[PDB]
Amino acid sequence: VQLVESGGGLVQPGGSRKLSCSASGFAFSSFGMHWVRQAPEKGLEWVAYISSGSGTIYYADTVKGRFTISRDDPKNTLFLQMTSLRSEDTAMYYCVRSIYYYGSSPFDFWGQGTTLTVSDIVMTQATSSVPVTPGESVSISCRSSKSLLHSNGNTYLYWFLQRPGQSPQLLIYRMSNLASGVPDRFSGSGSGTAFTLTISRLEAEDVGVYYCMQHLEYPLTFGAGTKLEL
Amino acid sequence: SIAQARKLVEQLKMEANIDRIKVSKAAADLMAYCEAHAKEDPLLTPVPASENPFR
Amino acid sequence: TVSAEDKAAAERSKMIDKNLREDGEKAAREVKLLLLGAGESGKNTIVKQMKTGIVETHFTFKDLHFKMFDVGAQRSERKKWIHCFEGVTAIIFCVALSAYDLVLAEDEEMNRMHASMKLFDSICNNKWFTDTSIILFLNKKDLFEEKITHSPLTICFPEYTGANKYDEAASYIQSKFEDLNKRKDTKEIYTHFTCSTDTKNVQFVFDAVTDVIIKNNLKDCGLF
Amino acid sequence: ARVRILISVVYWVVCALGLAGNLLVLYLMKSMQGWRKSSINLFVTNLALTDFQFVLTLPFWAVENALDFKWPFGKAMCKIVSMVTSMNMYASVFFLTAMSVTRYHSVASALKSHRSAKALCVWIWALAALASLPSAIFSTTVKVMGEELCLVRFPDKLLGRDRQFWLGLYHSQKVLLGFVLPLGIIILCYLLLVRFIADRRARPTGASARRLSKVTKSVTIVVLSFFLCWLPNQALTTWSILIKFNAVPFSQEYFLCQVYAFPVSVCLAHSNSCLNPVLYCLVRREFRKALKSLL
Amino acid sequence: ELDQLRQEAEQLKNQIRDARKACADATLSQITNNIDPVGRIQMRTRRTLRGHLAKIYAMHWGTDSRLLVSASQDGKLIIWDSYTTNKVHAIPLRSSWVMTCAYAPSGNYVACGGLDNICSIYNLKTREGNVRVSRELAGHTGYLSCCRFLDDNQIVTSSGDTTCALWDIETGQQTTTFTGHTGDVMSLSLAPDTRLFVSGACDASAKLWDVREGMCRQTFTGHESDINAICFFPNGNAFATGSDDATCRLFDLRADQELMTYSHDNIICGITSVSFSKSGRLLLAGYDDFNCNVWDALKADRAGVLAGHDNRVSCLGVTDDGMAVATGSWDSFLKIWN
Ligand SMILES: CCc1cc(O)cc2c(/C=N/NC(=N)NCCc3ccc(Cl)cc3)c[nH]c12
Repeated sequence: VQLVESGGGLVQPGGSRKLSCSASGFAFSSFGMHWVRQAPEKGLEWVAYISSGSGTIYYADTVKGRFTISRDDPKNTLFLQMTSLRSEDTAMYYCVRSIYYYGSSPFDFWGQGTTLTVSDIVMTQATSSVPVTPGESVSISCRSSKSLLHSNGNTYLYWFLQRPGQSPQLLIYRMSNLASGVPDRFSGSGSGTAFTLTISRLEAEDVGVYYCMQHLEYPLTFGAGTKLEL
Repeated sequence: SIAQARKLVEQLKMEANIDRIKVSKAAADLMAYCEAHAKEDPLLTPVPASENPFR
Repeated sequence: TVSAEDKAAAERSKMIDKNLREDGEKAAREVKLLLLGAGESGKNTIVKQMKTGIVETHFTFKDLHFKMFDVGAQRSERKKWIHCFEGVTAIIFCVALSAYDLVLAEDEEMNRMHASMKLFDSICNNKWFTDTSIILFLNKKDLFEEKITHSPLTICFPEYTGANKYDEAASYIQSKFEDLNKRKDTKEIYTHFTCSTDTKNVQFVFDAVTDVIIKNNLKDCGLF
Repeated sequence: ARVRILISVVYWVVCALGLAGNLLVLYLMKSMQGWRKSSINLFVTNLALTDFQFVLTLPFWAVENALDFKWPFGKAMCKIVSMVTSMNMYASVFFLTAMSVTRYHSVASALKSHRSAKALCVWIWALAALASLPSAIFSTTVKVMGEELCLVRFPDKLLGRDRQFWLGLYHSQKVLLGFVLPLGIIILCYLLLVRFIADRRARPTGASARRLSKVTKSVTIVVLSFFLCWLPNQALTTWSILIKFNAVPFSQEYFLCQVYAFPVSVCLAHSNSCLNPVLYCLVRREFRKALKSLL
Repeated sequence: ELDQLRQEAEQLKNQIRDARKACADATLSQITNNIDPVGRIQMRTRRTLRGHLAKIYAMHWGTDSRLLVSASQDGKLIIWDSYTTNKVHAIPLRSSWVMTCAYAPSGNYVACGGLDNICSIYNLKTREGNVRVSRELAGHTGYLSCCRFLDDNQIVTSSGDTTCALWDIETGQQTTTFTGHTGDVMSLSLAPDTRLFVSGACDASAKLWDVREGMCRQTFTGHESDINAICFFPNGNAFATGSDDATCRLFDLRADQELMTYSHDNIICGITSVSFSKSGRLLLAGYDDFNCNVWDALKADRAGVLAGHDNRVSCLGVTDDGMAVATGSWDSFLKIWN
């Protein structure tokens, strides 16, 4: 499974470019696709969404009227055509796949990333950084505004880790459910409004920035981002 | 048919040597299972409405 | 009242429903046949002419897609799986004409034609095939021609008048196989005599299944 | 004199029969959920509800004629009653012809199907509503001698109150679009079915001859049912048309027919609303099994 | 020793009959005739799982009592969501003559088979996103009638070759072959401890097998015709049978004889499915007369009738928590009854 994405670069202000994401390993024709961008210094923010058998397309309020998302399943490629690129669009764009059948793991695989240089439930991660040491238990806390619990028992919070020079990877899809290739030393525990992540033992790959994303409806706001440092 | 007959008689003689128990004790065991789990059987005893996932 | 993931699950379910109904529409347009026989009959010739369980055969003839479910490798009981074929357009039943005098070796001295007759009686009067037409093939008619002279039909049918003509013994065999049908006006049996060749058995099955399709459509419309 | 109560009793009996049969048909169709992906079943359901309403709008005319051609309540429930009657009698015949055309399509393209319906239903309904609109917008009931009538175009607004426009064509379009055209389409379709199945017939005994005899019996009983139910009333209506355009055989003929056969003709024409459900959803074995199971 | 072995066989059969007669001190409805016959329950339909286009032949619940798999003679195998009537997967089978299906206890694999004499195992949790067949088990000379997952890597299959078998899924091989039946084997049931399984066959007999040693432990008779369905009581000490003679029966292992016979004069149609409740009080038996008779186990009272289906009920199952019952019939419909 790999999602390599191309496009993006030095775009003149008030311009337009198309970002292309190519999928090879998996069955792209049966997965929803999210576009998630991340400013060079700021955190993550959701920028688009298309679904399998495209009938549900959702945009962020920031780029709603001037961005569009397009997919062509036969060639297994995801597209994003943006228009009138204002300067606040300088970010590293990521492609993330998802599926929503019962007991699925949405936001499981993320893409490589594309750089762009142009010249709602509130998620709060108050702690920007933490001095962490090898082989100790650490815990990350994330706060919400509206309750993420739903009448059907779900709790739509997603935990990611962004390694220094790497793309984010899913650790916890629900508030309490692990992922495929993730070590069992990560755990998740939340409540109506308060949410916490736990790591039993810090390792040589656990350093990075941790983020929390809501999925109650579709604003998909990410949090500020806790950055563990050793 | 000698081998088949030998296998059949061996199977029957293995059947014979079984330490059985009285039928009444067995029936008592099944009843004890029934009224030991009866309160948690939603098909037999209907579940309250705001606990049923099918309403 | 339900979350976004529930909405997307519903969308996936709707896509599955559309694919399922498309597949069903494709399947309901394709004609199904069940091949039965005595093994020694021309089941193999019939299947090879069209081109460890069910050997299901596909062929296309005049824009009708055909499926032929060649059971017979099943040594198990037919009563426990014959209802799964309830709904085939027609049953193709193959019996060898060169079996009245051919070795009485069904079990140990049973005439082959008698075995074929009881098999045909079982299939024709089965409760799953009350309205299922039967395409009866009377194969190996050439050996019938060059074996009537050597041996009379009285060994299998002593009630026969003794008229050992080719087109009287074959007619008698056909008549005795028709007479096993205990319920007419609800089932038609199409017997076939052309040659030991191709291009005609396939067309014969095509004609029989066209008649069955017309009858099914009339019954669906309620006229018949 | 004493026959008015008998005619009212006939109206009530046919109303009860239509209600019962159509409720049974609708319940059986609802139980057979999914419509079997067949065009004929949707048409049958539409026709069943149409003639259910057509036979439910009967007690109004029953009580109207029981008062010796008198309109009890002259209000918007003359607009509405005329609307429902003149829309149901059109949708009934139009779905009845839809039956014939869809049966012809199924039988002719039988093996072609092995190698829109809602749109047609709503088109039939829209044409029925368009044809019934005049009956509901130009009724204009008028008081005469202390008693009113749910009649049509009493005032002489334009081009004569008895000439072509303004009640010279209102119930001749009925003849030309509820009897003459539907019957022609139905007979053409069923003749084409008999012709199509005749080639296949030409073993014949028990397979072809018996099947063709059964098919011709069915496509004969259907057309005979329609023609016999809708012949007397449309014949009286065309007598009215011919006596209002040119002919004047009033003496002891038109008055007698209007006072004797018109309620009988109307109840016989409404009897189609109970003969259609049986012929189209009862004699079929698939619904027969469901009825037997639900009995 | 030509007929001496045979004579020893009949003498041993007579000895077993005498030993079985010695155990039955009294009938069941003489020691259970003091407790109330709880029932009179109709369980109206709550969900209707439409989507199939042919006869439904087998269904199996998931261990979460939320997902269930269904097999139908259209080359389809659907994992539903009984809570919201959603479809999670739709597997296109190579062979459309499926009349058994299974759901792995872990929820990762689904088994399938039928008149192809091959048990097909599907991977539901692949990374590529599509459900794909893992391995096609092929060692049987007759139609597969039942497959139940021993574990994530082991399966048990019953075939119409008078033989049940146990497989190692990773190697796809006969780990042990269970022979000893005279007619075709129609149904299986694995004990909760997963150490024994009963198999009812067309020879009007049902036997108990040990999965490890690979030999029969007990043999049960009493029916007049083919045994169609079988299932374990929740304790694993008893099991219920269902025959194409309009009669159900309940056998208990320690007594090694029948205890109760579920029959009536007005039922002449046989049985296609038998399942037990959470406490094992309800013997839900799918009969051939278009309905599922909810029997009482401790007595023979027909507590309830699930008359929803308009064609023959082929499969029914009870959730692991006993919340729902899902009957499937030849009308291409699944109904969740609560
Ligand atoms: C069977 C379908 C059908 C067609 C039709 O043209 C009239 C009627 C009908 C009659 N109700 N009275 C109304 N609607 N206006 C009455 C129009 C009228 C009739 C005769 C005379 Cl002398 C004066 C005025 C009940 N069923 C009908």
